Amino acid sequence: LSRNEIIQSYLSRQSSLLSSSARQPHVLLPLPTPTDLPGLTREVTQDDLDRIQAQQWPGVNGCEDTQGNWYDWTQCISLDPHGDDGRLNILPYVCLD
Amino acid sequence: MQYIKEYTDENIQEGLAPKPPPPIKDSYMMFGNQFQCDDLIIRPLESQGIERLHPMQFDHKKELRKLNMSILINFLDLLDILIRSPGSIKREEKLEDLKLLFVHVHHLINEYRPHQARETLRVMMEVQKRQRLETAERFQKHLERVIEMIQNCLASLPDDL
Amino acid sequence: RDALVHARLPSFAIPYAIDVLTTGSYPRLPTCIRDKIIPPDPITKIEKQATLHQLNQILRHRLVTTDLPPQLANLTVANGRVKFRVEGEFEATLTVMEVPWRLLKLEILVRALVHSMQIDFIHQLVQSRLFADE
Amino acid sequence: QLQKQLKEAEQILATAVYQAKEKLKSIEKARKGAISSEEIIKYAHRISASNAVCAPLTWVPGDPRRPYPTDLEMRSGLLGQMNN
Amino acid sequence: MSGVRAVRISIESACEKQVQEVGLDGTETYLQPLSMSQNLARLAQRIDFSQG
Amino acid sequence: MADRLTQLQDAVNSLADQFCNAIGVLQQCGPPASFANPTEEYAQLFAALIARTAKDIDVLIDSLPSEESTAALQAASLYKLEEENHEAATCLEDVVYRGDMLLEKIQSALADIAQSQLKTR
Amino acid sequence: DDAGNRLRFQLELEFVQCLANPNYLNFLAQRGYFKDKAFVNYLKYLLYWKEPEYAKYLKYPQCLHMLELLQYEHFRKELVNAQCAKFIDEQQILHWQHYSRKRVRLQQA
Repeated sequence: LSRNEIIQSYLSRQSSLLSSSARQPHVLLPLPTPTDLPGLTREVTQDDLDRIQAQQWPGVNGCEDTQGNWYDWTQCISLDPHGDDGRLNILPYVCLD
Repeated sequence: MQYIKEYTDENIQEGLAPKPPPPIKDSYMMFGNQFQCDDLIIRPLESQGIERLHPMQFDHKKELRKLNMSILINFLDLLDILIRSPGSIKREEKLEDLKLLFVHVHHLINEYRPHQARETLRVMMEVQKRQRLETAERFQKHLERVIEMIQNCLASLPDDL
Repeated sequence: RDALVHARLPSFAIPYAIDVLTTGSYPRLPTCIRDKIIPPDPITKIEKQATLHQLNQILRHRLVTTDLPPQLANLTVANGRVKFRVEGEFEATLTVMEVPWRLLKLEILVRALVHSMQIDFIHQLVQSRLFADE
Repeated sequence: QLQKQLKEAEQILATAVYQAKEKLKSIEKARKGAISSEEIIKYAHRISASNAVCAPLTWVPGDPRRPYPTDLEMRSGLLGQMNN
Repeated sequence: MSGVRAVRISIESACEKQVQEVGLDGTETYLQPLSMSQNLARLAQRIDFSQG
Repeated sequence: MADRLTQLQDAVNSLADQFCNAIGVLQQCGPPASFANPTEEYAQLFAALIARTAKDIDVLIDSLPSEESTAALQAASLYKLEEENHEAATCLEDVVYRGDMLLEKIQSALADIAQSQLKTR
Repeated sequence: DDAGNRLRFQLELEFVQCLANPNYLNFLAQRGYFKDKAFVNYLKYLLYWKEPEYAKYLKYPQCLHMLELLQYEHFRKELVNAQCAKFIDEQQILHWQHYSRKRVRLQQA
């Protein structure tokens, strides 16, 4: 934060893009009531999986959005969840790296 | 790529002269320089002992992002204050307190939370096998093609005239 | 800016447990170096017996796929080879290396005692006839 | 005609059975083979000192991450000086 | 977590992706198909008891 | 990555330093006055990347995993899933074995027929 | 018996895991480090020492690969080039985590 240049700015931008990452509608997935800890104190069953995979619930699979934005547990759909105009093949909802 | 004299002396033998086989360590041991520490701490406490970046809203990640934004705003305010009133000498002391927050930052944003979700994905792993079983179901459908071969048997009856 | 990443805590080292903990080799790695350095291993396992059974089945199929065995009215099903016939004159031999096969090498088995040991010219002509594949 | 039909059917069934056997061998290698939790925990506890088995941020295939702990600690360390 | 759980998961590894070209940011390619019929044919082509 | 180990403080400090450098290049040193394309492109790229990264981080934090997937719960779920996958694999293997036995019987009958046809000629 | 659990185990789990992998083994095998017959026999008789519990501070990894190179004469005579061995080790060590790098690269563009 003391000495900054064009190379330093490029390195900071690359580090930020590596660490943190026309409609671009962000699906504001709200805390689902069907969980396991402070949810319904129940184990993982077919009901919770079907509610998180078909309905808009970010329990296990993920809360699907409009415009065919199917966000399942391992669905790498080409959506536009980012803040840019690139609707490329985004990673899965889990994105386990 | 080296010559370990102890292991070579303990391994070079023909018959029962050699020592026991090299097994794995499931408990505390004194294997050379490595301490062989078992049960490494991974899950730390949030509100018990240090400051908690996760509110009671059950959203730890969103609360942590809000806390990071607030920390950035407070850093900007402290920089503006130092530019306006530079007589503060205890501000750096707060950085030491950040060390405590650094403990929480030890699980801040990068590469530790998804593993927990991977637990659920573990079940999905077997589901992936079920997907393969789905392809294996096609093999069962291949049995239906055997009936087609049975039709060839009928074709063996019609070709005889 | 620095101590958050340089002096942080790494992951559980899942990569080594996923790559090397399976077997003491380089499965999750490039096998090109070991192939260019070390040659293949002996494939004469029970897999070789399975391949021999598959070759025998392919030969049983080619027996009906090829011409009739009326040549000399004598033949046999050689396991992994081509046994021509019997009775010395049309003596069988070893002819080995879908995809129909062809006789590679022959052997004549019918005076002095030491008759002959070189089939060189005859073997070359047999190979030429096999490569003709008419 | 019956022999050709049976041969084609047997070839199809053999291809199906070969695919099934390959899938079964893959499933067996996936199920019977697993990683030890204690071993990974010990590797993480003993690897968090140097860059030996730790995954960096810009760690792609062929990146600066290597299997050795350090250059002086392995080539010129106890293996090169004490153990030669 | 801990890189492994105390359960029997089913995850098959694709070790066919032998690194042969130095690509950008890794991204290996699995090329070996491992066809059982093709593998048997290749094995019998060279290892079929040629001597006896 | 939807994980949380060591990126928050680093990303925040990097964004603060980038904003400070942008403000400096905009107000202190530059072709504003005297009392180019590369710097402007770098500043625009940095601002766009910071905005997109903040939006994506907020979205991933809202969509991150909840307190679910506990120890015993995940253990029991993985055990049940492994049992189900093993049962499915056993059924598929039995079906494949039946099919392979049928194919082997057909091949044996065909080989016997071919041997009889060759012996009859 | 008694001394084996404190001498062999102390020199086995920390022997064949991490340190002297093929990154710098091309220059260590051509000059001569374990090319001897007795050392090769000892390494072959002690090939079960590559446990993952101590996969960070070892003596010399890849015991089976070293045995195969010594059997096929691929360590002391062949593969003595440093560039090929270094590239192989670099593509072998950071390969199990290249999935995260590929995912980040795909999410970037």
